[PDB]
Amino acid sequence: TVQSERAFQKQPHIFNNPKVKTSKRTKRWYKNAGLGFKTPKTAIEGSYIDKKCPFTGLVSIRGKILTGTVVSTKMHRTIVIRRAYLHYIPKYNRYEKRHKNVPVHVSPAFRVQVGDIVTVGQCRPISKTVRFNVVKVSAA
Amino acid sequence: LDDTLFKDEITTFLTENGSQSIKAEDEKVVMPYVLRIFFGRAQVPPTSGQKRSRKIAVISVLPNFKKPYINDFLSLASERLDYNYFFGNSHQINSSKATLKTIRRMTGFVNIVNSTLSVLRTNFPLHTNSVLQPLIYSIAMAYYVLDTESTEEVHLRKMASNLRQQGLKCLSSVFEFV
Amino acid sequence: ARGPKKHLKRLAAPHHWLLDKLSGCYAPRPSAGPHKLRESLPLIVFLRNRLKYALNGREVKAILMQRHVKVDGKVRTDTTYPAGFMDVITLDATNENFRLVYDVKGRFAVHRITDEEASYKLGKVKKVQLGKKGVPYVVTHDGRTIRYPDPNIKVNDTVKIDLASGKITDFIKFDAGKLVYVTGGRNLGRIGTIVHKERHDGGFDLVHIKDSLDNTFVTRLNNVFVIGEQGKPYISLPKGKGIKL
Amino acid sequence: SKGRKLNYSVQDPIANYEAPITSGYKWSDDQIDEFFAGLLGQ
Amino acid sequence: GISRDSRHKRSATGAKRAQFRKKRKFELGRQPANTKIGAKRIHSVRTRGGNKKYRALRIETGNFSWASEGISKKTRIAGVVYHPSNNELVRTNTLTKAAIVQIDATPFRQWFEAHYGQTLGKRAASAKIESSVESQFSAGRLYACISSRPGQSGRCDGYILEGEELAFYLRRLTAKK
Amino acid sequence: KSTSANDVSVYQVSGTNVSRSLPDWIAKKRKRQLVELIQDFEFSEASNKIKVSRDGQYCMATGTYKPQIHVYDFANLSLKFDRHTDAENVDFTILSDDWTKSVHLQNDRSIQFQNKGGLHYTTRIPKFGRSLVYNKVNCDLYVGASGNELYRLNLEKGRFLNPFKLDTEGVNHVSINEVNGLLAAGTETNVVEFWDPRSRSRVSKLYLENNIDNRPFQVTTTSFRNDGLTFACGTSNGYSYIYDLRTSEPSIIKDQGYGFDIKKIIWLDNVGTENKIVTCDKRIAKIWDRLDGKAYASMEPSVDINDIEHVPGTGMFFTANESIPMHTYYIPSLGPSPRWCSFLDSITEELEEK
Amino acid sequence: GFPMKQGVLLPTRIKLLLTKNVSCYRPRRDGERKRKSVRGAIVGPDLAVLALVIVKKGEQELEGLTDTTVPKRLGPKRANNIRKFFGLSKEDDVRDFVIRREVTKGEKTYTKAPKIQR
RNA sequence: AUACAGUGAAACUGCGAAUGCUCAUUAAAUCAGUUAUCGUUUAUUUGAUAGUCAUGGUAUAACUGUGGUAA
RNA sequence: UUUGAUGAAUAACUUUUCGAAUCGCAUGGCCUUGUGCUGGCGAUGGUUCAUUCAAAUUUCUGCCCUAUCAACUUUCGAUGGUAGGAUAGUGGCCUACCAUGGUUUCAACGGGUAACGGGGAAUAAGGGUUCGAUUCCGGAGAGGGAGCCUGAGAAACG
Repeated sequence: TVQSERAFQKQPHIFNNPKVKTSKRTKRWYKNAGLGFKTPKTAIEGSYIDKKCPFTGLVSIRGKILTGTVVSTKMHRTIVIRRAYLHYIPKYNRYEKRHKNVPVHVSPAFRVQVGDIVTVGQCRPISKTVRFNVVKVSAA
Repeated sequence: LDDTLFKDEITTFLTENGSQSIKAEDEKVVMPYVLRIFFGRAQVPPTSGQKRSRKIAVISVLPNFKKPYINDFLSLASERLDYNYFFGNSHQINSSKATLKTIRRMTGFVNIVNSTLSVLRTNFPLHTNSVLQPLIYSIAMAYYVLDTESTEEVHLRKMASNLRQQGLKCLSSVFEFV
Repeated sequence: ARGPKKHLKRLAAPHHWLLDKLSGCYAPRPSAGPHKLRESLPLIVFLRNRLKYALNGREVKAILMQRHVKVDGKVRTDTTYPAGFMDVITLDATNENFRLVYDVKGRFAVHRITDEEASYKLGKVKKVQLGKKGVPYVVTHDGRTIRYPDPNIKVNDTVKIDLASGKITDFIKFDAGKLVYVTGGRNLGRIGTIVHKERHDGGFDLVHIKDSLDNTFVTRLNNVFVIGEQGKPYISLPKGKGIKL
Repeated sequence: SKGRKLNYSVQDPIANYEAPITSGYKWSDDQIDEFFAGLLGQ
Repeated sequence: GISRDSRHKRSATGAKRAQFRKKRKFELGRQPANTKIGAKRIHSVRTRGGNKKYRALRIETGNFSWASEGISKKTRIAGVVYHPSNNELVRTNTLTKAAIVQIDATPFRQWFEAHYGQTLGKRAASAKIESSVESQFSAGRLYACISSRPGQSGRCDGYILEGEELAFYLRRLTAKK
Repeated sequence: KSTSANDVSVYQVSGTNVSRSLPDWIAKKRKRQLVELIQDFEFSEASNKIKVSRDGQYCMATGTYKPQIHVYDFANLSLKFDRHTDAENVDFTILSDDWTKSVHLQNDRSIQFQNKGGLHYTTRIPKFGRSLVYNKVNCDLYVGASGNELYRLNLEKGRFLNPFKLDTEGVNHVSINEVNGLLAAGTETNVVEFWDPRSRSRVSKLYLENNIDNRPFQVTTTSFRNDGLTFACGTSNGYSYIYDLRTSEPSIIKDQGYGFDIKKIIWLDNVGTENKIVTCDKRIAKIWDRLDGKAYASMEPSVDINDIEHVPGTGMFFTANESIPMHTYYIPSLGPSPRWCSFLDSITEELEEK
Repeated sequence: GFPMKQGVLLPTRIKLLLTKNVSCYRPRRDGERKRKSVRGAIVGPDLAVLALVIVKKGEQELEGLTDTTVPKRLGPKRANNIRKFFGLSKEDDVRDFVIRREVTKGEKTYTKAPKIQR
């Protein structure tokens, strides 16, 4: 069920007129990111309502573009990706591995499981601890 | 009568079947007073944004009373107006009074009748001696000035032309409407 | 603190004035104005330090409101009017003009300018936009907001404006193979033809530029000003061609 | 939870804020107990 | 005072940090206007800069629209029947954004019958308006969704519900009834 | 100061000057651009609640925007002081007879405490409250919330000692008689429950009744009497019941005013007239001779009433209202006016000679 | 030393809040609400000076009452005010009918008229 | 100069008055760097920018004078 | 098929905001000589937008000793969703409605740190062996808790 929350979960500023009949019930707005990324047809036909969705919600992706590897996928609509990168210790001149366990909101249009090279982009602050949003998927 | 309390106070009691309505015989008695004050508020020109909203409010308030009541309003409009020379004769008017004041009154009248048709499009009535005589009356002296006046009176010619345009437009719209 | 700041030490002065360090204890703060403060030149520095026309602050105030210095056509009455890069300072009583342009060492430089070349000033077109009543206005780097520009004007352009009326005359669109003037970044002062651009959305648009020693080098697009093609500048540049020996 | 769950614990600022109060009954409690029994239930 | 800092929430690590500074002016949260229904009393607040922000604490009249044909009029509210946030809010009838209200039908039906000539209930194709719509016309009590922040704008704007919206809200009422 | 009724002299000494259909904000602004007794007896948006001290010397009342509390002093006829609040306070009580110790139920599902040193701390109540009464013989702050919760927290400890669960979905009033320290709970399912401390158990459950509409009630008001014997209740159809406690049947019924909810019932003591005060939000308060159910008087404030209270001694009725000046009434046939208000006798002499 | 203020019904000195646009109280710092003591509106047995105004004349010509008459020191500023004073009209100028105030300076006899407002 | 124009105290009004010493110690906190603000605010600077009664009412301060109170 | 061109207001709502009842100088032109019309060159304001000075949050990058510190967070929401209030503005900043989470030996967390500490922050040491000079400390206070008030910018503490 899509509308299972308290209020009518709809995409705002979007009008459908029941007078003139149509093929798909609600003409769903979606704009392009640009920035080298491609819009997904799963979002174009996506019936989900995510105002935090980078394609169908009213959010902007302008700035840093990173990527990461997911470890846990046990929330709703968001995950945590862990990135172990090299760190340099000059007083030993020795390298080490250090992992940032950083979270990111995901869209349901992309299905992501553990073992995913996910490419994300930053946004304006989405929640308390997230400022990233997924755009590109490469699962394994 | 107050301006800052005008609209809100109208919606306070003058709105029908709500809070603080007026009884039948009493409201019948106090028709003329409402008619006079609303004629004054219409005669106030819409030269500002607030006066625009006031005029819009006035015409939106008007059509909710009753058919003889708005007929009485239109009767007072015709009474400010006149058709006596033209309709005691066939088409001639002896007193050649087509002054700028007269045509200004005519244009105000055609403005208010445009307003009332536009608000009560498929519902407003048509009294015989109330609309038909002043309409062709005003159009007749509009064309009379258009014919009998050269271009030396740009003032008369301009607002006689607009008077003609508005009278013809509202005649067409009343034909479409009733 | 509680707000902005109004005093500033000699040592904290920006480099491209080329001052001493102990003329006083506080430096002339630029007025807020048509240029950004971190890249502007105040007239008291221009007429006290560099060209030595005046030598004390009260004296230069006295000349400024003897009303002789004209900046960008108009006259100023500021002791700290923020003159900026590629700008025009004339003077009637010496019958002279000065186009202000950056050097290769990252410092300002006057250019002695004759009357007709001082009649015009270029502007880096920042952006054009549809304002009210559906009319277009174009905004340069220096607060210049001009109604009804060329439709061929895009963002990141360069428009030459005659100053006797404040009106646009000419325009050049940044393309490949242009006479750039580098303004910011690492490599300010090396003027040659560009090579090309790398695009980075969410990021930067780097420009590769090959200068007259046939050396290429990469700079931010925001540091770009446009002059023209190779071998034809619209400005009488000085001797040096942006080359440091 | 936030405040829904009844965290039964002593409160320091309202420990002796109105502790104690003298027993200002105007009754002897005895006939009133018999009376509360002999209320509308009987 | 009432602030909206982050200087009190737990860190993402899950520990309590140190106190930094006395709470400022710009990071302020003002007092929430429980806007009731009644004689419209507006109160102005001077916010940062010279900005004026209005809080109407009571109201009778709101501006409502149909996009069904694109009309919008100022009407008199009647009551509060649903709102997704709080049952107490719905109960005591303190209208908010996204609130579900009963609104008068009289000027709208006046316009409808003065614009079409057809009596409601009891331009032919456009006159075949929705059946629940004309049933609420017969009832004289329409369902509207206030879709404007009242405690920011000091205004009250609403739109009368349409098919799927009205469907879900009717289902909400019938499930809660 | 206005006198309107014929059988009995009302005295709108305070408040609005025009009754209805004139907004005070625009009228005030216009009149200032073109008598009263307490300095600044206003709250400029609306008022909610009033309770006067048993010392008869302070008057403390809450106000709505910039939700605050005003404490007025009769020894100076002005604001003793003003104090802002976190949120729109719903209902309060005064612990000691002085103005100092106060504590109240607050709209954000919480409570606050106040002293002469300002404020003592807040505690979130588990669910959305309705009313708070303090049992005085042993310190027991007890709150009826919505649902079936009568939280009873003592002040010997500060702990939430015990909730009284109830067989209800909605509670809307709580009260107590000071002699008969029984918790009386009026719940809008047409039901009243009676509980007793040291037992923590139900003493009774009753008050199922009927109106002409046969709809379920909303049991709005409950109140005691100084007898420690008779209680009264009031229902959303504007229907009041005076019950002797020994009978389940209504001793007195009062179909008053219009079907708006009766919102405050307060009895009053005069040696001749032991009477009753029934007020609703249809801008009327009613003064009934209790013994025969005879409505002796009625005051028409012409704005919505938010609360009513009387001076304990004699004479004035302070009404908290939706309008700007919350106001009050001096009834002469009720009696004189107390220790800070003694010459209204004279001024009503000139308005009666008027 | 304390004054009489209209409105407070008590024959006793009271500590009220006193404001900008009211009587009896002339604040230093602009616009605030200060706490000040004023003697209440009911005249009692403790007052020292009472201010009364003659309204209707009686039987006696009293010297400092009836015989004395100050002239108004100042005069009008506005042209329409001059019109209202003298019974003038829109057309005649008031430059000739402006009030002429004569001053001396040793033996020099100078005189003045105000600048006409509006 | 028969309205004044020099000068000017008291006051209206505009703006500034948001650039003072003493006491307490935090390791992503701070600070330095680097972003973003298609997510905000801005007195001032400069630049543009609005066809939609030969003149309407007020008031004060000051001044005059009369007073109070130990203040 | 290319060389080149074009795009990709309505309905109302409201305390009206407005569209200058303000200072410096033209003296002409025309005849209706009214002193009529007409007019030009300098100041103070106002509508909006840009720009400037600022400010707010914010990405990421970096700082000691210690596991004789392995637990920590939901005991102010801890993590996230949805809705709303609030704020100039996002955001659990706050409340409902919920889901039950997050950090962690890559040692989280915790402890001590003399943290008058450090920052190539700072001009440097125009040759003292590392040393000078400047700058940021960071916050709070202005009898003491509590509350309020203007201004662009204050939680001003004369």
